[PDB]
Amino acid sequence: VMAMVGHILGLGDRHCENILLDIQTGKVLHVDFDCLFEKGKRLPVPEIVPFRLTPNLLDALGIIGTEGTFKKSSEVTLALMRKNEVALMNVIETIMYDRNMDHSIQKALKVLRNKIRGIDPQDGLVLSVAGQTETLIQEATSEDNLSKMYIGWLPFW
Amino acid sequence: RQNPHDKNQNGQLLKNLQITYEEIGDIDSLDGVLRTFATGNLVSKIEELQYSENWKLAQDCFNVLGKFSDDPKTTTRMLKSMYDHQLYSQIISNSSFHSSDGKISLSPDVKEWYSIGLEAANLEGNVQTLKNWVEQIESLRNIDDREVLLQYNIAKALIAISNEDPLRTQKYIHNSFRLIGTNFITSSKETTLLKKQNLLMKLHSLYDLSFLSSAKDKFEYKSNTTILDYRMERIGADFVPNHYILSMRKSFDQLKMNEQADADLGKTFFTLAQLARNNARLDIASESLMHCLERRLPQAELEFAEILWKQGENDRALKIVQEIHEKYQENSSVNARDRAAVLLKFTEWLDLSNNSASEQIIKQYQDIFQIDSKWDKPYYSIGLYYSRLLERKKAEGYITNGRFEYRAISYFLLAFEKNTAKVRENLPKVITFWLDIAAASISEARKEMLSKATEDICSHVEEALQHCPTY
Amino acid sequence: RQNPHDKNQNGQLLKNLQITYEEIGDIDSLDGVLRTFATGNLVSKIEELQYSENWKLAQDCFNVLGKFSDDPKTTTRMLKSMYDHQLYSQIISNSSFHSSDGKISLSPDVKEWYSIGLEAANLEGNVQTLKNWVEQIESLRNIDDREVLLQYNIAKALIAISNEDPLRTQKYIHNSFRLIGTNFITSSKETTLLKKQNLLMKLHSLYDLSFLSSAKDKFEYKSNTTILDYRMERIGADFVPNHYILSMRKSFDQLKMNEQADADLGKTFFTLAQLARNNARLDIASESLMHCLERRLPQAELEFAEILWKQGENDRALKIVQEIHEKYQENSSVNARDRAAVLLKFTEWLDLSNNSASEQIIKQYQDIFQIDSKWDKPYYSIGLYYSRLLERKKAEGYITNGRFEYRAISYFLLAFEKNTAKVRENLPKVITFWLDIAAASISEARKEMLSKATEDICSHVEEALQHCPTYIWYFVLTQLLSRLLHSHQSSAQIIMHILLSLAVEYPSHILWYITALVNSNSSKRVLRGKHILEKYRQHSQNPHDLVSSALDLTKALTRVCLQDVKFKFDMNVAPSAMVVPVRKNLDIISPLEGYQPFRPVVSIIRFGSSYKVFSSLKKPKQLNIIGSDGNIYGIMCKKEDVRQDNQYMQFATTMDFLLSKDIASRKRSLGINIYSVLSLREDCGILEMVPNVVTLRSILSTKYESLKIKYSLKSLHDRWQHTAVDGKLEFYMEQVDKFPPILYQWFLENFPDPINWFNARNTYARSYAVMAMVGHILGLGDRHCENILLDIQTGKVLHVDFDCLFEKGKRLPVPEIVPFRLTPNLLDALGIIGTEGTFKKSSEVTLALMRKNEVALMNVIETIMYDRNMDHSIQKALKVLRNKIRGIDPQDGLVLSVAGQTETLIQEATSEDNLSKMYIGWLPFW
Ligand SMILES: Nc1ncnc2c1ncn2[C@@H]1O[C@H](COP(=O)(O)OP(=O)(O)NP(=O)(O)O)[C@@H](O)[C@H]1O
Ligand SMILES: Nc1ncnc2c1ncn2[C@@H]1O[C@H](COP(=O)(O)OP(=O)(O)NP(=O)(O)O)[C@@H](O)[C@H]1O
Repeated sequence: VMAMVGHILGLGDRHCENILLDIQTGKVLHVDFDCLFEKGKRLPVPEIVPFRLTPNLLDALGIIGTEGTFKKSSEVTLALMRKNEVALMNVIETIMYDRNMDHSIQKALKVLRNKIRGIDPQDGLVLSVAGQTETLIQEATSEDNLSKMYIGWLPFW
Repeated sequence: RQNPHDKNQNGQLLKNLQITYEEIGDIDSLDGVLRTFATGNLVSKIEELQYSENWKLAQDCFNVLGKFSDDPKTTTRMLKSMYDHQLYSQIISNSSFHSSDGKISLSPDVKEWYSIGLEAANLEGNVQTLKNWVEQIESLRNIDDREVLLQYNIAKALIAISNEDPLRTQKYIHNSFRLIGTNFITSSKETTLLKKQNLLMKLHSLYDLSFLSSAKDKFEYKSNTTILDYRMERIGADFVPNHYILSMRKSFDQLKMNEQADADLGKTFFTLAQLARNNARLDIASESLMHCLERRLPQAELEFAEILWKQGENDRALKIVQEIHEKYQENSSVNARDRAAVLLKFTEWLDLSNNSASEQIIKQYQDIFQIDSKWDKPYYSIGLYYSRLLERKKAEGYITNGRFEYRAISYFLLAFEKNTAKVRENLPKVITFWLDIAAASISEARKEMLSKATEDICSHVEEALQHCPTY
Repeated sequence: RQNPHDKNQNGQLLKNLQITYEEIGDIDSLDGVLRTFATGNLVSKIEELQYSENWKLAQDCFNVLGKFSDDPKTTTRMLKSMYDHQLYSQIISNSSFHSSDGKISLSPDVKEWYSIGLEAANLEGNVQTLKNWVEQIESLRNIDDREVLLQYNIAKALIAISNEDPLRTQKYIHNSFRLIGTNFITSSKETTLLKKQNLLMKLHSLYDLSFLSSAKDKFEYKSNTTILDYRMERIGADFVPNHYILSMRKSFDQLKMNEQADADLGKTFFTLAQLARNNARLDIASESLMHCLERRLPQAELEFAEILWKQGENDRALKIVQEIHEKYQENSSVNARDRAAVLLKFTEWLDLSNNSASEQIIKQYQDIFQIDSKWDKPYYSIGLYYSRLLERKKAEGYITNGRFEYRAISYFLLAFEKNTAKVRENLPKVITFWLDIAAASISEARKEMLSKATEDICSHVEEALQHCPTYIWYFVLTQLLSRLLHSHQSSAQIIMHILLSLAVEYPSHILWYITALVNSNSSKRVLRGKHILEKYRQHSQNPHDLVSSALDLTKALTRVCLQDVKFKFDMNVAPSAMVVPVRKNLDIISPLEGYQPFRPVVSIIRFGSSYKVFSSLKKPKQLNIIGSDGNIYGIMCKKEDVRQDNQYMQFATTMDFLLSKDIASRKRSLGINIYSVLSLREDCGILEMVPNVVTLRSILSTKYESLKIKYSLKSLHDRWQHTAVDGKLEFYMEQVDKFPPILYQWFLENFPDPINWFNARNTYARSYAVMAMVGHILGLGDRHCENILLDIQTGKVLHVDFDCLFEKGKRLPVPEIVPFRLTPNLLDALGIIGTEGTFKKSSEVTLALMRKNEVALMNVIETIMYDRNMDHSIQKALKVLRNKIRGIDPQDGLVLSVAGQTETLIQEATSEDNLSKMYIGWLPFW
């Protein structure tokens, strides 16, 4: 849930000190959030990211790799987030406010809102649940993207 | 981990792994297993859409599979998969037991056909089919399955109260209590009670059947149904036990042909249509909602119109709420709640149809203003309407300072005072372009489109703030 | 018309009007009637989704309605509505007749329960249920209904051949012949045979049952099934008779438990699953397709996978075709057809899943290259794959010259040679970025990414051209006419080479083209016309010199540009070999071989000497011409650079063949009225003149003055133009309330016979609706009232002008923001239901067709863009147009795109404020 909501926010730069894991019950969270809206791509050491996923998570998730309750959580998460995203749009209006950022603009926030709605990379036919789930999964499992980023984000960790 | 990956010994430790995930109850762990290299037969590979949101193609595939009624496996999974997404009228009308005689005497190893059918016959019941079919299934010499005897005794309690004998009804209800207490119950440490739901669901329904089987008069009856509404409060919103308990209630008060039983019947038809709309499988919403449509419930008409509006059918949704509301200006039929609600839903269908814009809904919108002032989710829904309208007006150019957003802020801060549902999502809906017109005040001195409007809407925020809750 | 509108006497003349529309058979006229103020009961209002594409909710509503089995009306409509979308297994398994005994003895007034059930029991049959149930229904004392005796006797023939007695089978088949010949048959003059289909469908099935009931052995049997495949050729693609006939075949060869009957069974299960996939109701495709899945048909597995891929289920579609193909590398199972097809479908599912891109499909793609070379719709499908890929690569930046598009062109011109399916849509797929890399060659000298690649791919085009069929090149010939500029010179040499091919072979169809070729005033066309004339007369076939006669016709038609007055000149060129510029020169037949890809030659014989010029301030000298058969066809001159009208004509003349390919449009006999137009010189071109040229402006001026509607004739523009936006709607309402709804008073005078009137009203609504929304899809605008064209033969409508496109009313002065052209005075003449009818259904089917293959339509409208006509309509503006064609709303999602977009166009045209907010030169009520 936190993993795809981060890339929905356009988070990036998920260095491996940012996974947080309790040994009580294994609940995961990203905590950092100190960089957003394309701070790996148009920033040096170009870090075009699907989102953070470690291939060594996949055996530990089970025999079925990542193809499971991961995927169902992704389905229900997207089905919830595309029910009331205009309230989420009202929340992320507060984000924009770029004392942090250079030229992330209001129209860039509308482009973000288009991404939140389901506007594909210049494409239609938006299934937005199984299709977008398969989009995130089979873009994170793309090993060329796993190789084409900096090994400060060493992906197998 | 430690094996040859492509190997012969994998398949048995796939199939017992998926039957222990049937034990584990995580249906999506089952789904990942059936989709991760469990690809033997095509009739083994079509059990995944079964739980991947497309059960209809799976179900009519299984009912054309098992239609020859000889194979054990395909026919058992036919009835079970047909059960598992609530085609219960089709279960009971299925002539795998109905024939020129009754069902199969000396119930074979596929007695789970019966054990999955009697429960559907319970939760959608009549007199004659329950009667002749459980009196067919009594003709067994032995009854070795626990579940067939369970559902048998709850059915014989139902025919006992068809014959109107509540002490014998409680006799069989307590027999069913004995069956579950002696034969069904597993322990703690092993079960997140999802797996217990098949037991506690049926027992909740059974006790709810029981004490108002042991009812006397209508005062007791309405009291029993009021605390059944408390049961429907404490159930949460889990669809299958929701459906099961109130459909069992429905079966009982259509068994009982009493007239307040018929009023309770109609309203419970209405409410299971409501939860079926809420969980978006609105064929069962239609097939339930009919029995209160034909008994003259115009709110049930309106929410038949909303399932039609939901699915694909903007047109007659508009048209039937058009004829119903613009016919309903007779005696009160409460104007502030019922007529306000149906005209509200009419107005936002004109929103999401987007053909007969503002002024046509402005007139009936001020009609809503007249007929209701105590109920504000009208005001939140027209607030999101004006959200859409201000976005459309700004979508062509940066032209601001319309009276529509001013009135939007005005009723919206009025709506803040009343129910507090969308407030904690939509305080930006006032303050964002409130501070944008403050930025227009610092921006441009044409642009004396702000000043007096700014003072008036700030006075609106003031009268919101002296009356508002703090939190 | 003449009544109180809100009145008590309306309702009976609503309900008998809808039962006579049950007689009329126009189901969508029925739909418009049930949706236009027929709103009595809710159980009366839920018979509209019945035919509005959502029959499932209607059907289970009716089966919970009629489930108590006592009411006549609800239960009869339960079984009938349950029948009318083919839930026939549920009809036969329905226990309204099945019980602890059989059905109801002494079959009551609701015997139509039986009469709708026996036919379903026929077309899905067994032994025992047919047997015991028709032997229940024999126990009637009398059998008064005709249809129950019909279906009874065909069922008793079926049980007779279950008992295997073919002479008694033919006895009952001939009895059924006697029943229809004596009791069913109505006449001519009254029926477009849609209404006869319920008879001729059953009799076709009955005879097909009959003569192979009268079969002897397997040789006779396979012969009978082969000519049944001929019957399945001549049936067309109408779903309900398709389904009925081959399901009856299915019922018979599952009756017959013979083993070749079982092979025929399995393949007919497969084929009705195929047509059920084709008509997109794939629950019946599953419930049929099962019986050949369990009998080990892997092609049936693959197309089970394709119904799952179609609906919502990308995942196991990928997975089961994965396991099936990557298991199937055993004994042959033919590699070039079956394995090639399943791996092809695998590859384009990896396309439309878009997760495991090129290299993974590149390997099995070259496997496809290895295992098949004789079957090229692989190559067309990977051509559209690379269309998607080049668009994706260009979508980030203008980086060109990849090997992928080079190979795409290479196999694609190889694919041209073989089957010719997508060629006539997708010749732009080679030539567009072929001429774009020619433009890169003239653009930039880094950019030596073109040169050797340009030579190699031009050699590919050369080896395409020496082997190619000649006739396929003409389908882009105007853009081939739109090729003039240098800096390649070998594309110029090869386009003159294809001019030589298309001139030597088929010289007749290119006469006007090779003469309009060199006709300009900035004539750089001298080289490209005179040199191709030299080379064609160098080629050996020049018996006759009609070239100079065609130049004389051209110089006459440009001499008559100014012969003003406010004709009997030179002739005798006719008769010649000059084939007529009517579309009965250039229409292309569907491929049904040997065959000929054109019409027969319609030359010229006579020349009209009388002038019939109008007074339209430029005065086109339009002629009346006698053809080769002898018939008169009006042939017009035209001025002011008529090239874009030929462009829109070419878009329309691919659109109409797409309408023919649609088995839902021309199922309802859709299509457009159309003419011919060519450009000859600048400000000089040719036109066809339609039979009954008339317009709403002229003939409604005559009709309003036949009612003597006297009005402010040419001062309404003054008293509206001086009027501001406040009184614009006021004066508009003043006008349109002075002017009455009339046009039915003109239609009834056009057509005495209401046969002609009502079929012309259907033709009117459809032929107006299709052209009407396709115009605003093109962004047409400025539809002045001289542009409606209406034949008095059959009421077919067409817009003809097309001289202005892409926002020429809004960003042009007198701002004319338009929904599209619709006259409110059309709405009464369309019927009682206003515009809410077969108009709307034509709109639905038109949009459903146009958003199936719009990328080919995008290839066509690429030729449009080319703004010598327009100022800044740009390539990105063409992409915005393509977004509009896809369904991109005004900055909105949730695109239903058929009922929603139909309602969008309808309820934007009916917006009276838009009707007032435009210039009364476009006076809307006319
Ligand atoms: N809010 C938090 N809750 C829990 N753990 C946290 C939190 N913030 C940081 N941590 C943990 O603290 C660890 C030590 O790093 P920390 O000092 O917090 O930031 P950091 O190492 O300085 N990142 P950087 O600034 O790039 O060097 C991280 O690996 C996190 O796991
Ligand atoms: N290709 C055509 N086929 C049939 N009828 C046509 C065709 N072109 C024009 N007409 C008809 O000819 C009538 C007379 O007008 P026409 O001279 O053709 O153009 P026009 O009146 O000059 N338009 P404009 O240039 O704005 O004045 C029109 O009302 C059309 O109905």
